Amino acid sequence: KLFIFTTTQNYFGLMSELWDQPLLCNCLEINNFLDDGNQMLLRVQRSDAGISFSNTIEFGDTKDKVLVFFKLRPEVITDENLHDNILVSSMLESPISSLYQAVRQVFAPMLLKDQEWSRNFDPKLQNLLSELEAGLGIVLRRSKERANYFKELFETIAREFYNLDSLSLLEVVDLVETTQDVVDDVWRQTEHDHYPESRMLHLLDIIGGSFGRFVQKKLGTLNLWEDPYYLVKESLKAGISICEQWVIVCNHLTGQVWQRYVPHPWKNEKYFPETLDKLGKRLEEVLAIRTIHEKFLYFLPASEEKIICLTRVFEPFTGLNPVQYNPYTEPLWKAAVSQYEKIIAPAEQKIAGKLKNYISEIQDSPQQLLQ
Amino acid sequence: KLFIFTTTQNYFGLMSELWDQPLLCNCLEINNFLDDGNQMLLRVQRSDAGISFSNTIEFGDTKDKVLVFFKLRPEVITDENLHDNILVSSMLESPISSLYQAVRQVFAPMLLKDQEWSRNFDPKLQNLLSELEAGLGIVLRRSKERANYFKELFETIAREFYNLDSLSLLEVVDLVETTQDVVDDVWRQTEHDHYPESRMLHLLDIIGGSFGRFVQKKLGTLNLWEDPYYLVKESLKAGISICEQWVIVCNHLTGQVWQRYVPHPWKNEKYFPETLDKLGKRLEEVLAIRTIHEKFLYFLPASEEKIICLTRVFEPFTGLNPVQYNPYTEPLWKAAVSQYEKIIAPAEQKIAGKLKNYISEIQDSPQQLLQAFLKYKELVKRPTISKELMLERETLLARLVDSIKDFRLDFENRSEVVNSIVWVRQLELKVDDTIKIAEALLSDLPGFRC
Amino acid sequence: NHFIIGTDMGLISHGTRQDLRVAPKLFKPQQHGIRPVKVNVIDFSPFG
Repeated sequence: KLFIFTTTQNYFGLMSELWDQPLLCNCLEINNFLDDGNQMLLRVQRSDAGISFSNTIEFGDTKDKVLVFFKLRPEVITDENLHDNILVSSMLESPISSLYQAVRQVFAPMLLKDQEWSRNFDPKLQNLLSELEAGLGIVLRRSKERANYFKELFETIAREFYNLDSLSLLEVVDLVETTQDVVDDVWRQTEHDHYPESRMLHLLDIIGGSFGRFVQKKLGTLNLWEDPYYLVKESLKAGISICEQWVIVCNHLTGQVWQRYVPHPWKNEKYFPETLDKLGKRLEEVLAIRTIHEKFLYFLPASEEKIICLTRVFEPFTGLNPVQYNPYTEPLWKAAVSQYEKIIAPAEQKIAGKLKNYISEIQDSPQQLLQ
Repeated sequence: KLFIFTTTQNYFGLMSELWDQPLLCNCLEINNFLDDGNQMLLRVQRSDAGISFSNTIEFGDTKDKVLVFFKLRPEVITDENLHDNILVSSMLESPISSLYQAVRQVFAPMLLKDQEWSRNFDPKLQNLLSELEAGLGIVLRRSKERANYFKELFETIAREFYNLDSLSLLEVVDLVETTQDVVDDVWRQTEHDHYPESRMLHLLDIIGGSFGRFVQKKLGTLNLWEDPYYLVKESLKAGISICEQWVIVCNHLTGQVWQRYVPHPWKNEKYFPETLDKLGKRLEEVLAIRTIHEKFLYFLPASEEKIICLTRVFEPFTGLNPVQYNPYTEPLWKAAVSQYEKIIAPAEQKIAGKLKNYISEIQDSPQQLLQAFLKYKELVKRPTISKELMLERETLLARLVDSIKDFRLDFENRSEVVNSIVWVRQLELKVDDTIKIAEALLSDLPGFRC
Repeated sequence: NHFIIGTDMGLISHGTRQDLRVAPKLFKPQQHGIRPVKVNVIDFSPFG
């Protein structure tokens, strides 16, 4: 209540001591920050002639300046000064400028100079920071008869495409094929040898990424944990087909489109990051897990104990790869899958025994054996 | 020339404005920071009765606190406020730890949260930040059958250790017992003679600290003052049970394994801060206060007029019962309790009257009479009620005197040896129970001593 | 599917058949030591 307010004034308002009048609703969040051994952060923001403290950090602001407090020790030592156990760092509420300035001004030169000779991975971290701030700096600094035709033609196609969320998974499985064809056709040598590369790739990148966001949202609305798996399986398979089909046609057709219809500088090369590929695999793993479980369910009298118990054991494991998944912490899921394979095994062992008896009982009848 | 010094004072020294006396040798580096379009940084550190400003960043010190100034613009605009174009960031004297926490806490959630679903090129920034924080975490944290044994035993229980949020109070109790057994096995030196004393002591400290914080985390959320006393005391006591058991078991069993599993110079020593012990005391205080109020309500006809007035004052007291009981600030509640205790005393005397009748109404059966005294623990411990009903408890003591004499006579009357052993064991249990209860209920009354 | 088992050592354990980790606790009075009371009759209250 001394350092917290003093720093707030020093950065936001008058560079002086705030009167000892802790009669604000924000005093609770301050007291939580200090006393609660879990609250390692506290945000402060200057309001309209007001001060607002909150443990929650939010980024709805456009280009405002905020300051966040950071704790060193589990709990504050009240007897000691409130500036000997807490760090401060300011930051702008700008998704581009804040990262650019923060990294460029603080982190890049800090790592370059402030490095211990005995610590590794420093040269890699340095390269990462350089590439990062470079990309941000680029973004931070940012006959009409043919031009009109191009705008009207591709704007029409784009607007027809943009109504994508209105389509179900079972329908977009076919749209991926139609969209790839029509977009590659319109790029052809119609009114000009070749339209500037800018849109030539940008539109396809939007369309590909749009399918990604589309499938990510639509698979979430299936509730890939509830009882009506019958309908989920149908829609899920469609989601995979969307993801894989687009990637396949992109990689194949691009090779010939840029050689036959539009004299584009790129030849026998692809463009698409293939983020759908990872999303498709994600759903495939889910389908395989759910399918195996249903197969065990048919044998429920054989592995009753395993099936019932493991269902709830594996639920917190699945929670490591939620709906609308993005593989930016993928190692966490890898750990979940490793445990899945090691814990489900008793089920496989008991069923393996049953299957051996049930199959070997077949008196070498090729028909029954195959089935 | 205002922000640089004023901020230094606010963080390092006195929380006040420095007099306008820029007559220090360090003023040159400060002036360079302001005027030089190249010097985008300036570190400040408080030395022994000194302040040192320099763009140079160093980590020669061990655990000091420093601050570095950063500009947004190449040059300071003196016309504009001198605190609207300069940012600061503090750090500890660790070139790796500072970067790890700063990046993880700031950038990782910044990009992930502050993102439009339709905006591209962010996937690259995401991957960069992921590798960035990963490499920082990796370095910060940095035959084989020995290490593998340790890891297998650790992971057996580390899964929950690192994911306790998903458990509940009952599971925590089980975890306390479970964990002790698992770690005890790690002291075994049969897979490999090597045993890393320092690793076990460090790990136990880490587990104790984090686990303790967890327990109080869950307890804090209960809001243990609501009307459903039944649920309050149930969950409350669970927290106490966790606290007491964990402290007792960890300290006792640790002191044992140091000499039993590994014949180490250590034995019978404490290795835990016992934060849960303090928590348990706080929980007991909340139970006592919440309970004695409920007891007043149970006996409400005795002093109804007082309970009404006491409730109205009890409420603003209860408002001073926070959670996350930081021992540094606990006097706030203690003062509230003191005032609470002072004002409820007139009701306690009226209750003592009702209790005198309540006990008198009970048939002369030592069981039910004793149980009534043992049941109403909070009320008996009241100085008023204790004095007022001392004669009845003294009578029950005389009854206990008879009880042991009866047991004595059965004792004096005493293959078949097995049954004798069982019989005398039963006598021990009965007599021991009596003296233990009597001590509590008679408040060490001289009659008890005999 | 749930059941309890008593032993001569003066304790009663809980368990079940399907999910063997629901609440693997034991029952004990507010006592200490062992008290091997040799429990010999167990029943259930036939109500909700």
